[PDB]
Amino acid sequence: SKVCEISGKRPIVANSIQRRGKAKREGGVGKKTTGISKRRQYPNLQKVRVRVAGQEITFRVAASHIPKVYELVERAKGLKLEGLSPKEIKKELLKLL
Amino acid sequence: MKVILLEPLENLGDVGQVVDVKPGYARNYLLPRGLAVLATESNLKALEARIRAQAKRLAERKAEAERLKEILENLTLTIPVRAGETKIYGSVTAKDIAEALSRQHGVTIDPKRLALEKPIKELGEYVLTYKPHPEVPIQLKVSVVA
RNA sequence: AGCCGGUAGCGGGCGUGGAUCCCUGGAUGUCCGAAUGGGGGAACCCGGCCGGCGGGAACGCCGGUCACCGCGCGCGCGGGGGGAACCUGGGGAACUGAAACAUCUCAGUACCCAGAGGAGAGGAAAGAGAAAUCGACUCCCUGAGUAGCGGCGAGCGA
RNA sequence: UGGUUCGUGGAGCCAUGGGGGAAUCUGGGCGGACCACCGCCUAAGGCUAAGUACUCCGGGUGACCGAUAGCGCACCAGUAC
RNA sequence: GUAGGGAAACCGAGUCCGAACAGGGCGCAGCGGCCGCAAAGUCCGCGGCCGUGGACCCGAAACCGGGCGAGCUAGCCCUGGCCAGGGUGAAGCUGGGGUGAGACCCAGUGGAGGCCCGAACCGGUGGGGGAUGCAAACCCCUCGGAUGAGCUGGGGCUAGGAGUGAAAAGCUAACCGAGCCCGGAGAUAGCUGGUUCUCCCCGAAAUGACUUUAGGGUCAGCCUCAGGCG
RNA sequence: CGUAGGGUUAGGCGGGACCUAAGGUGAAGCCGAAAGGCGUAGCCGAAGGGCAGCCGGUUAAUAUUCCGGCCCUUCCCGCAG
RNA sequence: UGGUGUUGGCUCUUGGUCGCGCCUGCGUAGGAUAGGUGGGAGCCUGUGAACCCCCGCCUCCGGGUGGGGGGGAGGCGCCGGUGAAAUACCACCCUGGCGCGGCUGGGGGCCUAACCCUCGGAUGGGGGGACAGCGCUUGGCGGGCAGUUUGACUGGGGCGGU
RNA sequence: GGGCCUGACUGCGAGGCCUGCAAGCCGAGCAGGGGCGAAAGCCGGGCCUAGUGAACCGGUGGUCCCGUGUGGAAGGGCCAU
RNA sequence: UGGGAGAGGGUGGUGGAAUUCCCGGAGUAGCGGUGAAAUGCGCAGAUACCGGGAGGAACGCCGAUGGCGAAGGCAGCCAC
RNA sequence: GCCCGGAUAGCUCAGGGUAGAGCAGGGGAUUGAAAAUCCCCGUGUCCUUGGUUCGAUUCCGAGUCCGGGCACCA
Ligand SMILES: [Mg+2]
Ligand SMILES: [Mg+2]
Ligand SMILES: [Mg+2]
Ligand SMILES: [Mg+2]
Ligand SMILES: [Mg+2]
Ligand SMILES: [Mg+2]
Ligand SMILES: [Mg+2]
Ligand SMILES: [Mg+2]
Ligand SMILES: [Mg+2]
Ligand SMILES: [Mg+2]
Ligand SMILES: [Mg+2]
Ligand SMILES: [Mg+2]
Ligand SMILES: [Mg+2]
Ligand SMILES: [Mg+2]
Ligand SMILES: [Mg+2]
Ligand SMILES: [Mg+2]
Ligand SMILES: [Mg+2]
Ligand SMILES: [Mg+2]
Ligand SMILES: [Mg+2]
Ligand SMILES: [Mg+2]
Ligand SMILES: [Mg+2]
Ligand SMILES: [Mg+2]
Ligand SMILES: [Mg+2]
Ligand SMILES: [Mg+2]
Ligand SMILES: [Mg+2]
Ligand SMILES: [Mg+2]
Ligand SMILES: [Mg+2]
Ligand SMILES: [Mg+2]
Ligand SMILES: [Mg+2]
Ligand SMILES: [Mg+2]
Ligand SMILES: [Mg+2]
Ligand SMILES: [Mg+2]
Ligand SMILES: [Mg+2]
Ligand SMILES: [Mg+2]
Ligand SMILES: [Mg+2]
Ligand SMILES: [Mg+2]
Ligand SMILES: [Mg+2]
Ligand SMILES: [Mg+2]
Ligand SMILES: [Mg+2]
Ligand SMILES: [Mg+2]
Ligand SMILES: [Mg+2]
Ligand SMILES: [Mg+2]
Ligand SMILES: [Mg+2]
Ligand SMILES: [Mg+2]
Ligand SMILES: [Mg+2]
Ligand SMILES: [Mg+2]
Ligand SMILES: [Mg+2]
Ligand SMILES: [Mg+2]
Ligand SMILES: [Mg+2]
Ligand SMILES: [Mg+2]
Ligand SMILES: [Mg+2]
Ligand SMILES: [Mg+2]
Ligand SMILES: [Mg+2]
Ligand SMILES: [Mg+2]
Ligand SMILES: [Mg+2]
Ligand SMILES: [Mg+2]
Ligand SMILES: [Mg+2]
Ligand SMILES: [Mg+2]
Ligand SMILES: [Mg+2]
Ligand SMILES: [Mg+2]
Ligand SMILES: [Mg+2]
Ligand SMILES: [Mg+2]
Ligand SMILES: [Mg+2]
Ligand SMILES: [Mg+2]
Ligand SMILES: [Mg+2]
Ligand SMILES: [Mg+2]
Ligand SMILES: [Mg+2]
Ligand SMILES: [Mg+2]
Ligand SMILES: [Mg+2]
Ligand SMILES: [Mg+2]
Ligand SMILES: [Mg+2]
Ligand SMILES: [Mg+2]
Ligand SMILES: [Mg+2]
Ligand SMILES: [Mg+2]
Ligand SMILES: [Mg+2]
Ligand SMILES: [Mg+2]
Ligand SMILES: [Mg+2]
Ligand SMILES: [Mg+2]
Ligand SMILES: [Mg+2]
Ligand SMILES: [Mg+2]
Ligand SMILES: [Mg+2]
Ligand SMILES: [Mg+2]
Ligand SMILES: [Mg+2]
Ligand SMILES: [Mg+2]
Ligand SMILES: [Mg+2]
Ligand SMILES: [Mg+2]
Ligand SMILES: [Mg+2]
Ligand SMILES: [Mg+2]
Ligand SMILES: [Mg+2]
Ligand SMILES: [Mg+2]
Ligand SMILES: [Mg+2]
Ligand SMILES: [Mg+2]
Ligand SMILES: [Mg+2]
Ligand SMILES: [Mg+2]
Ligand SMILES: [Mg+2]
Ligand SMILES: [Mg+2]
Ligand SMILES: [Mg+2]
Ligand SMILES: [Mg+2]
Ligand SMILES: [Mg+2]
Ligand SMILES: [Mg+2]
Ligand SMILES: [Mg+2]
Ligand SMILES: [Mg+2]
Ligand SMILES: [Mg+2]
Ligand SMILES: [Mg+2]
Ligand SMILES: [Mg+2]
Ligand SMILES: [Mg+2]
Ligand SMILES: [Mg+2]
Ligand SMILES: [Mg+2]
Ligand SMILES: [Mg+2]
Ligand SMILES: [Mg+2]
Ligand SMILES: [Mg+2]
Ligand SMILES: [Mg+2]
Ligand SMILES: [Mg+2]
Ligand SMILES: [Mg+2]
Ligand SMILES: [Mg+2]
Ligand SMILES: [Mg+2]
Ligand SMILES: [Mg+2]
Ligand SMILES: [Mg+2]
Ligand SMILES: [Mg+2]
Ligand SMILES: [Mg+2]
Ligand SMILES: [Mg+2]
Ligand SMILES: [Mg+2]
Ligand SMILES: [Mg+2]
Ligand SMILES: [Mg+2]
Ligand SMILES: [Mg+2]
Ligand SMILES: [Mg+2]
Ligand SMILES: [Mg+2]
Ligand SMILES: [Mg+2]
Ligand SMILES: [Mg+2]
Ligand SMILES: [Mg+2]
Ligand SMILES: [Mg+2]
Ligand SMILES: [Mg+2]
Ligand SMILES: [Mg+2]
Ligand SMILES: [Mg+2]
Ligand SMILES: [Mg+2]
Ligand SMILES: [Mg+2]
Ligand SMILES: [Mg+2]
Ligand SMILES: [Mg+2]
Ligand SMILES: [Mg+2]
Ligand SMILES: [Mg+2]
Ligand SMILES: [Mg+2]
Ligand SMILES: [Mg+2]
Ligand SMILES: [Mg+2]
Ligand SMILES: [Mg+2]
Ligand SMILES: [Mg+2]
Ligand SMILES: [Mg+2]
Ligand SMILES: [Mg+2]
Ligand SMILES: [Mg+2]
Ligand SMILES: [Mg+2]
Ligand SMILES: [Mg+2]
Ligand SMILES: [Mg+2]
Ligand SMILES: [Mg+2]
Ligand SMILES: [Mg+2]
Ligand SMILES: [Mg+2]
Ligand SMILES: [Mg+2]
Ligand SMILES: [Mg+2]
Ligand SMILES: [Mg+2]
Ligand SMILES: [Mg+2]
Ligand SMILES: [Mg+2]
Ligand SMILES: [Mg+2]
Ligand SMILES: [Mg+2]
Ligand SMILES: [Mg+2]
Ligand SMILES: [Mg+2]
Ligand SMILES: [Mg+2]
Ligand SMILES: [Mg+2]
Ligand SMILES: [Mg+2]
Ligand SMILES: [Mg+2]
Ligand SMILES: [Mg+2]
Ligand SMILES: [Mg+2]
Ligand SMILES: [Mg+2]
Ligand SMILES: [Mg+2]
Ligand SMILES: [Mg+2]
Ligand SMILES: [Mg+2]
Ligand SMILES: [Mg+2]
Ligand SMILES: [Mg+2]
Ligand SMILES: [Mg+2]
Ligand SMILES: [Mg+2]
Ligand SMILES: [Mg+2]
Ligand SMILES: [Mg+2]
Ligand SMILES: [Mg+2]
Ligand SMILES: [Mg+2]
Ligand SMILES: [Mg+2]
Ligand SMILES: [Mg+2]
Ligand SMILES: [Mg+2]
Ligand SMILES: [Mg+2]
Ligand SMILES: [Mg+2]
Ligand SMILES: [Mg+2]
Ligand SMILES: [Mg+2]
Ligand SMILES: [Mg+2]
Ligand SMILES: [Mg+2]
Ligand SMILES: [Mg+2]
Ligand SMILES: [Mg+2]
Ligand SMILES: [Mg+2]
Ligand SMILES: [Mg+2]
Ligand SMILES: [Mg+2]
Ligand SMILES: [Mg+2]
Ligand SMILES: [Mg+2]
Ligand SMILES: [Mg+2]
Ligand SMILES: [Mg+2]
Ligand SMILES: [Mg+2]
Ligand SMILES: [Mg+2]
Ligand SMILES: [Mg+2]
Ligand SMILES: [Mg+2]
Ligand SMILES: [Mg+2]
Ligand SMILES: [Mg+2]
Ligand SMILES: [Mg+2]
Ligand SMILES: [Mg+2]
Ligand SMILES: [Mg+2]
Ligand SMILES: [Mg+2]
Ligand SMILES: [Mg+2]
Ligand SMILES: [Mg+2]
Ligand SMILES: [Mg+2]
Ligand SMILES: [Mg+2]
Ligand SMILES: [Mg+2]
Ligand SMILES: [Mg+2]
Ligand SMILES: [Mg+2]
Ligand SMILES: [Mg+2]
Ligand SMILES: [Mg+2]
Ligand SMILES: [Mg+2]
Ligand SMILES: [Mg+2]
Ligand SMILES: [Mg+2]
Ligand SMILES: [Mg+2]
Ligand SMILES: [Mg+2]
Ligand SMILES: [Mg+2]
Ligand SMILES: [Mg+2]
Ligand SMILES: [Mg+2]
Ligand SMILES: [Mg+2]
Ligand SMILES: [Mg+2]
Ligand SMILES: [Mg+2]
Ligand SMILES: [Mg+2]
Ligand SMILES: [Mg+2]
Ligand SMILES: [Mg+2]
Ligand SMILES: [Mg+2]
Ligand SMILES: [Mg+2]
Ligand SMILES: [Mg+2]
Ligand SMILES: [Mg+2]
Ligand SMILES: [Mg+2]
Ligand SMILES: [Mg+2]
Ligand SMILES: [Mg+2]
Ligand SMILES: [Mg+2]
Ligand SMILES: [Mg+2]
Ligand SMILES: [Mg+2]
Ligand SMILES: [Mg+2]
Ligand SMILES: [Mg+2]
Ligand SMILES: [Mg+2]
Ligand SMILES: [Mg+2]
Ligand SMILES: [Mg+2]
Ligand SMILES: [Mg+2]
Ligand SMILES: [Mg+2]
Ligand SMILES: [Mg+2]
Ligand SMILES: [Mg+2]
Ligand SMILES: [Mg+2]
Ligand SMILES: [Mg+2]
Ligand SMILES: [Mg+2]
Ligand SMILES: [Mg+2]
Repeated sequence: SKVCEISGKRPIVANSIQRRGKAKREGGVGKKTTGISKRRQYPNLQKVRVRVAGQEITFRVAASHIPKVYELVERAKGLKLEGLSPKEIKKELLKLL
Repeated sequence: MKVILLEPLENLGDVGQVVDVKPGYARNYLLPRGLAVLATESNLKALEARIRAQAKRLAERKAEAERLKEILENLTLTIPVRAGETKIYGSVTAKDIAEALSRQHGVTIDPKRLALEKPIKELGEYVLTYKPHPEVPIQLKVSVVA
């Protein structure tokens, strides 16, 4: 999953740490690491289809910023978006960010 | 998620009412069907702007009726008709009463807004209910003489 | 005061009316190349449009123009690619060391990619941290192999 | 999860992929868990010379080399092969 | 450097353990007549050795990163081409016989087949030769296939823990149980080799303990030098 | 082999100004930290399709190319139907 | 593979905890169905009692109880008999019930609109459907792959022994 | 064999044995508070020599030594195991 | 020529009883089986009961000491 | 170490107001026998202790012993 079009969130590299043993705070000798290896954390990307100026527009957006899409639909009402291509409607909508 | 209902709805609320719904219900049903709008602050006071504009246009009309109530219960419409002792030869109709009201006292009146089914055929003194807007019914004392 | 590059020779020329030569600006600048009319096995091939040339309509040649993307209300402006090291960002090993080895080390190094420029990053405190204190950031010395971190091992290190 | 000297540690701070999700100074973040007190600072917009790094290029200089040395190449070399 | 002792609070020529004024640990310190010299210590030079670096030089088999290769070879895709001549004689068909009708039998016709013999072409069975070759796989004789799961030209696709494989760990550009090139890189090598002028004095060890140690190390033993003692 | 001079002549032969095959590339569109990977059409791509020249002579050296003889194709313009 | 996000509508049946309501509680001794204690000589009844028809009921099968139709001066306590424990009323509670309300969590049926597939017709129709997919997180299986470890002495090494 | 007992002590320890290190061993005597004995005295386990495990990491009881601006706290140190 | 009886044969259809399995419901401590037992099945809900479904095989009564066929052999019902 | 539990007749399985049942055993009935079957009969500090209660299998606490289950291991 790529990139949130609203927030800019992209995949990040994170480590996966495998541990063993009883934590010191429970009276164990302590944790031991039996393996670190790289992995990726992805944004919770989802599709959002809205209809703006009689055209259908799809956003790829992280669940966190799903509300931010409809917020753009509101702010787009004061714009003269008729006749524009769906691709051009999106560009204008994203300009309000 | 708070929304502004744009129509009365099943066990939901009356039009203009601000209700809390699950976000999925708002995003994928109400909003795409114009049934409601998310209660953002922007169009949230646009609601009270209307609750203000209507409540100003209502109380106005409940005032422009009293400006006829007190101006009509403080007079009498006397109407002369050729009549034999009791019975009018012609009659006095709503339109007649209106025409006579604008005649003498200038007051203009919707005759269809006056409660009189059959045209009056008898001399005497009559009190006829006028309804220029409900909850402001006017009692017009009219006098058909000869 | 000599000159026509290395380069003498044949055969011919130029220079005190200032040549050759040196510096600056300009003109010309085939074809390929980001290569950008289209195609292509780079330096070849094939077109549209306006104008010209030939006897010229077919054919050919000459000049101009014609990619794509982004931004601004069809027209403009910009982008593309290159650069020894240096710089920032996105990714990122292993040999090796631990006299075996896995955490750890090597090292955020080598290297890949994107970007920038003569530098780049950083930068005007939601800072430091104990002084009733200081006062952006960067860079050098010192603080200090200190404080600490660490199969409290090898080592790492403000 | 990453960064930091900090390898889960009493683990704060700075950054953030996931979930939940405020307030506008009487608001908020920090002083190494946490609480009180006392202080420090004002996050979620951006720009900013100079001091710093490098050496394709120019010059200056060597208790630097002197043709098996010094650049791979003093010469028609990134050539011949 | 001028103060140390203590885990520390802390005390201080002391301090720590301790109930102790007990004991013990670790600490505490010039020559000759105020003047000279010498000395704490510290700074710079020089030399020996040690730590960190590739650290005396040369040498792996390997590991990792980024590229380059299917013009060899392996498989597949697209489009073309090639296989002299001879032999055997399936089905079917026709006719005859047969029967209630049939099955079926006979003859002719027919021309099937990972069929037969054999060139081209594709192979490589046995022997001989060759062995600083004509040749980093060749030559002679012999032998297998030769209408098929056949051979072959041209155009393409698939590759490095990956491809491809009628499977041999085969092949992937003349060495593949993990290609090649450049890079990390001077990897590491307790191993092997090598280590360059002269003279003078002294002169070992091959044992003990411990050691994932045993042909490697730490300490001791044994050699040497400087100062001291006598 | 060294030095020098000469030598390759096309509307019809082969390829291009024609077609498409695998495959490659690729408006639309899809996907991926970056680099890039896909992808219908379309475009590219041939030893496949398509398309008009045969015989003889000549040079030291080219010839279906030059010449000779006899044939043929497309494009442009015109006339006729 | 649990939780959660993307993820919504309507139903039905449930469980768990919280607060309130009304009870349920019968070994033997004895009026009878005696929770535990404490209080306490009065609770009551025209603010409908002693009897008849419906049951919610639970019954230990003897009974306890409520609201209804009955109903128009009556009740049961202290008194007591054997009790560890007196019976009325009140009150706080124990072990259980159900009734309501709360937070909830579980299942089951349906719906369509997210999401997915499909339809020469695409602001639509059909199918799947809040499942699947995908994000974050939990535990599990896991030579398919990866990095490695797999001791020394030894009349050669292994085996044996140590 | 019996009586009384807990020295199967606390705080130290001159001097030695052994020995590469690290360990292992013997130990008189002083102080505290005890046991036995009339006393001299003896007693810091066992006639003796095997019955064992460095460090790291953590547990527990005690101490109240450190406590990240301050008071606490988290977490360490020290003694014992 | 006109008649008759018949499980004579072959083909295609088709009906109800029973068994078994499957699903739903209702219900609980055993069911099964034998000379007697055991193995087996059952609280993961069997047996016994009701409703729904699937599938194969054989045709009760009529039926007889019967009928038909060369024999082997032929039995729900229907048509050819 | 911690959580969940047990202990009841020889064996085993159930359980505030009982000390139960089956299996093993004893006799009798039965057959030809082995049995099945039939009647009866036994065999307990209910682990110990302390308390709750009028009373203790029960309820609580503390030991013991054995079950379980869980984590850790320098
Ligand atoms: Mg993890
Ligand atoms: Mg602790
Ligand atoms: Mg760990
Ligand atoms: Mg650790
Ligand atoms: Mg991984
Ligand atoms: Mg998406
Ligand atoms: Mg959506
Ligand atoms: Mg929509
Ligand atoms: Mg979020
Ligand atoms: Mg959220
Ligand atoms: Mg009238
Ligand atoms: Mg000349
Ligand atoms: Mg001349
Ligand atoms: Mg002059
Ligand atoms: Mg002059
Ligand atoms: Mg001049
Ligand atoms: Mg110039
Ligand atoms: Mg071009
Ligand atoms: Mg091109
Ligand atoms: Mg022109
Ligand atoms: Mg001409
Ligand atoms: Mg012209
Ligand atoms: Mg022209
Ligand atoms: Mg042209
Ligand atoms: Mg042009
Ligand atoms: Mg580029
Ligand atoms: Mg650039
Ligand atoms: Mg960099
Ligand atoms: Mg970086
Ligand atoms: Mg980098
Ligand atoms: Mg990697
Ligand atoms: Mg690593
Ligand atoms: Mg490593
Ligand atoms: Mg390694
Ligand atoms: Mg190293
Ligand atoms: Mg190593
Ligand atoms: Mg090593
Ligand atoms: Mg190794
Ligand atoms: Mg390693
Ligand atoms: Mg590491
Ligand atoms: Mg290194
Ligand atoms: Mg590192
Ligand atoms: Mg570098
Ligand atoms: Mg500068
Ligand atoms: Mg700058
Ligand atoms: Mg500011
Ligand atoms: Mg500062
Ligand atoms: Mg200040
Ligand atoms: Mg300030
Ligand atoms: Mg300043
Ligand atoms: Mg210092
Ligand atoms: Mg560290
Ligand atoms: Mg380190
Ligand atoms: Mg570190
Ligand atoms: Mg580091
Ligand atoms: Mg730093
Ligand atoms: Mg760090
Ligand atoms: Mg960290
Ligand atoms: Mg870290
Ligand atoms: Mg930290
Ligand atoms: Mg934070
Ligand atoms: Mg976050
Ligand atoms: Mg404030
Ligand atoms: Mg606040
Ligand atoms: Mg903060
Ligand atoms: Mg914070
Ligand atoms: Mg804080
Ligand atoms: Mg601070
Ligand atoms: Mg501050
Ligand atoms: Mg600020
Ligand atoms: Mg900021
Ligand atoms: Mg700047
Ligand atoms: Mg300035
Ligand atoms: Mg600067
Ligand atoms: Mg220079
Ligand atoms: Mg120079
Ligand atoms: Mg010199
Ligand atoms: Mg020299
Ligand atoms: Mg030379
Ligand atoms: Mg040289
Ligand atoms: Mg020389
Ligand atoms: Mg030299
Ligand atoms: Mg150079
Ligand atoms: Mg040079
Ligand atoms: Mg050289
Ligand atoms: Mg050279
Ligand atoms: Mg050359
Ligand atoms: Mg100290
Ligand atoms: Mg003390
Ligand atoms: Mg002393
Ligand atoms: Mg002392
Ligand atoms: Mg000195
Ligand atoms: Mg030396
Ligand atoms: Mg040394
Ligand atoms: Mg080095
Ligand atoms: Mg060295
Ligand atoms: Mg390796
Ligand atoms: Mg390896
Ligand atoms: Mg590679
Ligand atoms: Mg390649
Ligand atoms: Mg090939
Ligand atoms: Mg090939
Ligand atoms: Mg090829
Ligand atoms: Mg072919
Ligand atoms: Mg053939
Ligand atoms: Mg033939
Ligand atoms: Mg043949
Ligand atoms: Mg033949
Ligand atoms: Mg024949
Ligand atoms: Mg023949
Ligand atoms: Mg035949
Ligand atoms: Mg035929
Ligand atoms: Mg025939
Ligand atoms: Mg015949
Ligand atoms: Mg035949
Ligand atoms: Mg044949
Ligand atoms: Mg054959
Ligand atoms: Mg053959
Ligand atoms: Mg033959
Ligand atoms: Mg043969
Ligand atoms: Mg061959
Ligand atoms: Mg072969
Ligand atoms: Mg051979
Ligand atoms: Mg032979
Ligand atoms: Mg041979
Ligand atoms: Mg050979
Ligand atoms: Mg041969
Ligand atoms: Mg031959
Ligand atoms: Mg031969
Ligand atoms: Mg042959
Ligand atoms: Mg042959
Ligand atoms: Mg043949
Ligand atoms: Mg043959
Ligand atoms: Mg064939
Ligand atoms: Mg074939
Ligand atoms: Mg072929
Ligand atoms: Mg081929
Ligand atoms: Mg070939
Ligand atoms: Mg392939
Ligand atoms: Mg490939
Ligand atoms: Mg490989
Ligand atoms: Mg590789
Ligand atoms: Mg493979
Ligand atoms: Mg093969
Ligand atoms: Mg090669
Ligand atoms: Mg090669
Ligand atoms: Mg090869
Ligand atoms: Mg091989
Ligand atoms: Mg390998
Ligand atoms: Mg490898
Ligand atoms: Mg290799
Ligand atoms: Mg090769
Ligand atoms: Mg090579
Ligand atoms: Mg490279
Ligand atoms: Mg490099
Ligand atoms: Mg290295
Ligand atoms: Mg090295
Ligand atoms: Mg090397
Ligand atoms: Mg190695
Ligand atoms: Mg070695
Ligand atoms: Mg050597
Ligand atoms: Mg040597
Ligand atoms: Mg000497
Ligand atoms: Mg001597
Ligand atoms: Mg020795
Ligand atoms: Mg020895
Ligand atoms: Mg060894
Ligand atoms: Mg050995
Ligand atoms: Mg060995
Ligand atoms: Mg040797
Ligand atoms: Mg060795
Ligand atoms: Mg030594
Ligand atoms: Mg000696
Ligand atoms: Mg000596
Ligand atoms: Mg010495
Ligand atoms: Mg001496
Ligand atoms: Mg002497
Ligand atoms: Mg020649
Ligand atoms: Mg020629
Ligand atoms: Mg011609
Ligand atoms: Mg043309
Ligand atoms: Mg073409
Ligand atoms: Mg084409
Ligand atoms: Mg595009
Ligand atoms: Mg890709
Ligand atoms: Mg592509
Ligand atoms: Mg394609
Ligand atoms: Mg074309
Ligand atoms: Mg192409
Ligand atoms: Mg083409
Ligand atoms: Mg062609
Ligand atoms: Mg052709
Ligand atoms: Mg042609
Ligand atoms: Mg012809
Ligand atoms: Mg000719
Ligand atoms: Mg010729
Ligand atoms: Mg000819
Ligand atoms: Mg001709
Ligand atoms: Mg999951
Ligand atoms: Mg969910
Ligand atoms: Mg449904
Ligand atoms: Mg549903
Ligand atoms: Mg729908
Ligand atoms: Mg539907
Ligand atoms: Mg659709
Ligand atoms: Mg639809
Ligand atoms: Mg639908
Ligand atoms: Mg889901
Ligand atoms: Mg979770
Ligand atoms: Mg997992
Ligand atoms: Mg495994
Ligand atoms: Mg392995
Ligand atoms: Mg494997
Ligand atoms: Mg697997
Ligand atoms: Mg493997
Ligand atoms: Mg090992
Ligand atoms: Mg060995
Ligand atoms: Mg040996
Ligand atoms: Mg041996
Ligand atoms: Mg021996
Ligand atoms: Mg021997
Ligand atoms: Mg031997
Ligand atoms: Mg052994
Ligand atoms: Mg004795
Ligand atoms: Mg005794
Ligand atoms: Mg005594
Ligand atoms: Mg004592
Ligand atoms: Mg001593
Ligand atoms: Mg010693
Ligand atoms: Mg040692
Ligand atoms: Mg000992
Ligand atoms: Mg004493
Ligand atoms: Mg005494
Ligand atoms: Mg005494
Ligand atoms: Mg005494
Ligand atoms: Mg003593
Ligand atoms: Mg004794
Ligand atoms: Mg360790
Ligand atoms: Mg410790
Ligand atoms: Mg403690
Ligand atoms: Mg303190
Ligand atoms: Mg603090
Ligand atoms: Mg503090
Ligand atoms: Mg306080
Ligand atoms: Mg304090
Ligand atoms: Mg503490
Ligand atoms: Mg502590
Ligand atoms: Mg502690
Ligand atoms: Mg007949
Ligand atoms: Mg059932
Ligand atoms: Mg059973
Ligand atoms: Mg059962
Ligand atoms: Mg059950
Ligand atoms: Mg079936
Ligand atoms: Mg018969």
